[PDB]
Amino acid sequence: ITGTSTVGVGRGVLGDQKNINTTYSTYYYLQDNTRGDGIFTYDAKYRTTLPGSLWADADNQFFASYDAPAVDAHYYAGVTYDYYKNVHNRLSYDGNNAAIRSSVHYSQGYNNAFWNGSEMVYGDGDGQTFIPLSGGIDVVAHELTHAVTDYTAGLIYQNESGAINEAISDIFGTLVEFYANKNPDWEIGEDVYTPGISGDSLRSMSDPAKYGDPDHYSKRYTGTQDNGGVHINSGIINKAAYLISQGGTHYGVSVVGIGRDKLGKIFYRALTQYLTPTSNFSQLRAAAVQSATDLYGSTSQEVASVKQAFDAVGVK
Ligand SMILES: [Ca+2]
Ligand SMILES: [Ca+2]
Ligand SMILES: [Ca+2]
Ligand SMILES: [Ca+2]
Ligand SMILES: [Zn+2]
Repeated sequence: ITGTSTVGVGRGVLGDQKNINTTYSTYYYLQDNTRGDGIFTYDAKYRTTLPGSLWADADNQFFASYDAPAVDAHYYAGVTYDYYKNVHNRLSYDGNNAAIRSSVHYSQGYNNAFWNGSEMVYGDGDGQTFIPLSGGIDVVAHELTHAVTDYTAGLIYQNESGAINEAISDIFGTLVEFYANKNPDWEIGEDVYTPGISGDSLRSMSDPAKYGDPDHYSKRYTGTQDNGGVHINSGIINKAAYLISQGGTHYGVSVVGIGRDKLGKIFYRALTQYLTPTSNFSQLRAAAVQSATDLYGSTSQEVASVKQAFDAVGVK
């Protein structure tokens, strides 16, 4: 909508107060003019027709419990935008400042969040398995990272390329959580998962096996469920990325950790320069090795650590 850029205030899903960039034209809309060609948040009104209505508010105050999911979707989209721009020199998901659109209040009791090819969509959860999913910065950044992948490598969402596509989103979702630096960790979705249970999440990158996911190639899922195990076999790549960053000895193989910033550089470069729609795990290892070589040199610690990390998870 055409109008002036304004600044509202509200509470997110977890009760935290924050400012949001809005736009004024009769009503105050969830439209942030300060990033690229805009970030726009819509209300799906418990339906599944998308996008819904651009979020409109009478007073620029967003403290109602109904407001909370939209506050977070909008705000964490902005944080994710800032991460790609400031860290990777990437302007929005297409690299050309595409508008970022999100809808909240999708369906009723919907325990999930996803990128539908054009926009973000967040359920409210059923209050037991999930609370509104946009309250998780790693969830927001995970799903926005699928948009980045769709415009770059184009990793097909099935089997190994699919598990890489998933891992890439867990990796950058986690790096975005560390960037924002509020209770960061190497698990996925903990802030919105199971309000009654402390310390759990959907997935762990540091120990995929915690939730039954493989942490080694010899444990790969080879069946047909979950598009050939895209959320299952990602554990193997997640563990490798965790090792590259933090270090550790995994099945007898020692890895020297090089830290989060370098992990982010190597994997962004693999994503955007080397990976293709059909890349398998072994091809990911070669892309990551070539990326680390471009960035730090062929004899570097960084290259040696990438090789050790993939050795540790059985990927040659
Ligand atoms: Ca209001
Ligand atoms: Ca966290
Ligand atoms: Ca997390
Ligand atoms: Ca929980
Ligand atoms: Zn995903």
